[PDB]
Amino acid sequence: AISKEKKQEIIAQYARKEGDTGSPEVQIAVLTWEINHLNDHIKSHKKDHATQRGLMKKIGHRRNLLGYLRGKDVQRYRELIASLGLR
RNA sequence: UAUUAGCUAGUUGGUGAGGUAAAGGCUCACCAAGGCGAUGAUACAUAGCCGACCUGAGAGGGUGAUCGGCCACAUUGGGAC
RNA sequence: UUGGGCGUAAAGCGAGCGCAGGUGGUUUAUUAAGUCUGGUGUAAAAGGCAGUGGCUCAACCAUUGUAUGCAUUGGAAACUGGUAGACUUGAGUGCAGGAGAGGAGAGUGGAAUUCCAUGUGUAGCGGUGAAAUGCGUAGAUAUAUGGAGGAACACCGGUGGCGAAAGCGGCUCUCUGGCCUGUAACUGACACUGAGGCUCGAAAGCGUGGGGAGCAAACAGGAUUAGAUACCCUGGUAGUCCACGCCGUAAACGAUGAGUGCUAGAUGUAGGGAGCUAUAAGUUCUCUGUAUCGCAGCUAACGCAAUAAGCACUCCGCCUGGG
RNA sequence: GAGGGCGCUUCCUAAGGUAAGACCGAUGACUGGGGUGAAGUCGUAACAAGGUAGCCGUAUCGGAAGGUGCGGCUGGAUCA
RNA sequence: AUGAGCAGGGUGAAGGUGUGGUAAGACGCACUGGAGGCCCGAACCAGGACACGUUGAAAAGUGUUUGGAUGACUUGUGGA
RNA sequence: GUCGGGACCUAAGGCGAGGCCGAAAGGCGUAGUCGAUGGACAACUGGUUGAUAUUCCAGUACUAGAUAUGAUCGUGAUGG
RNA sequence: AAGGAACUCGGCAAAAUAGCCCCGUAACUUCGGGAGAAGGGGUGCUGGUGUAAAAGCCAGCCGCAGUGAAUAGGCCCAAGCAACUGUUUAUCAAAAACACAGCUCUCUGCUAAACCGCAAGGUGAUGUAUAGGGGGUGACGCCUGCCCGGUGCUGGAAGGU
Repeated sequence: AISKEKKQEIIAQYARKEGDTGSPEVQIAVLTWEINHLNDHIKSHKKDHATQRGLMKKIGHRRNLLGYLRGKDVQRYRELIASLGLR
């Protein structure tokens, strides 16, 4: 939910490999971006429950995200806790 | 039986001592606060248990009679030599 | 379990998440955990499969063996598990496309209803099978206009789309998910689920505060007939609408859970991808969609059948004769 | 003198009382529902488009079958 | 209108804060924290009951209990 | 002188020329005027009688003014 | 004494309990409370040791009695009424009476309505319909049914008066 400049910008900073636009770190970038760039829209009127279900499937995408980058990979996130540092 | 949820106070660890045939809160003193439990702990009903044995082709269901083993008991309850 | 069913006969939660828990694309090697082999424990027994003798032979007893996760320990890498390892070839993320009643707010426009005055004229209108209901001569409806307000937005509109469904259609903005077509650019299995817990959610109604056209529970009046507390008519309260909280129950439906694999075809329609048919035309493949017939399969039958009631497996759930 | 029973208090302490429950049974004036039997009486519904097709969840009015309304589906018709 | 007060002691909210709590809130327990027609209870202000007295100490009491006791309190002052 | 008041201000209020209305008396009321329970401000220790003490006096003040005395342009309002 | 409420219309008065600490605490609940529920225990002194910041320990000494006296709740069950706190006849009566938030209706667009005064003037209130005035009822929960004949009120005007 962002333009191509901040899209490819946040790929550019928050990518750990050039061209790795499907990195788990870039899943953190766009997904962990639009959690708080999702909160703007839930606070927009607090009514769009379909977007609340988007938050459900994207919280779950964060669940597979760091459930996997803690799940099979471990230490490339253990060095990278301070990406945002959940929980 | 979860229409059997939260439960547990010596409770759970540590130290000491008494005991014992012996480690052992086995007890008791003192100092620590844990621990269990919604993947069934406690509370209530019910039960002597097992080898075995009747039936079911077997899977099993069902029983514990009589026999043998263990356990428990000795009008009731509790101590202790 | 062996050795069920769930479309209608009893049954799929009312739908979503993403907690445990369950299940695992391919491959390299280890591991032997489980898995198979050998040694070890095994009922004192009594008991079975046999034999012996015998109260004769009987029945059964006495005997004799046989038959056993009762156990622990060497091997097996073929599977799973684990351990390290690799690839994408599932998933998702990239770059291009579009699409829609997807949601949520912020506004706007017209028709139409009813009402305020209103031209100027006379009993009208109502309704049915008809009228009483009634209103209306205080002279109006109807017709001339302007105003007011709420509601909803005919062809658009469709087996159309989107949304998990519930549902969503005047128009315009705001920020807003979700797919599909292509794509390996990239992660390298991140997958599927889903008890628990959580969220959403018809329809009414309930709370507070508004808005109050038309409609209509409650009730009244008039037919109705034996009777009418009903169908009809005249009305007409709650309520319908707006912000703002709740119930959590609907034929929830398709009385057909979720994931993915397989495959006769005749067939709809979307919107892409590609060709395509060229001096403008019009065809073929591909994907998700949603029908209709019907191969196989299929059931008690009815029927289903590519968006299987056919053939499989993982997550769940239900179901046990009736009241 | 030690030690010794008795001398000698305490500890735990069996039973009995206390209080404030909880559980579970029995029990109970009257009373709510349900089933059974009569074949009284009320009624037209539900069954055919079963006489207003319904069937749900819900609000609300009936002696009662039931009605009115919100919305939904054929397990519905003449065929719309 | 201006002033005066109304000993003490509990109670414990809200509020706030911080960590386990959470995507994030709701939650957990601390910490403040006292608001409160809160409570008890002094002064103070009443008068519920009871006894005494009632030609009474008294033209309305005493004595013992009783209530409120930070309020709609009590009440000075000076006014209408 | 210093304590309380007045010679300061002012609430609540009262009186109220003007003015308003009203048989009259009156009652209202602008300016203004008073009106403390309020707000303005210097003195406090010791002794002292039969009795007065912050008042009499020892010690220290301070406030305000006066006339006596090198200013210097300064004061600076009812206004702000 | 012994006995208890048998007295009485009535445990009326007296009695008895209460302090502080520490346990523990049913019912319903509007979830705060109830509740100090109840019921229970302790409470003196001596030396220690730990109490000074600080109880508890140990032993003993004692005691009829250990907040040695004073001072300081009787409790429980249930029902009706009223919610409550407040206020209430001083020279009788404190309550179920009043009041109260609450809820309801109605009236008033402003030199308000309403009210006081002959008026003037002023309140209402330097108020503007969430305010002001009147009427009902008195939290919270459920609910408020029917009847416009009559009365009153409102509104309308055809005619009578």
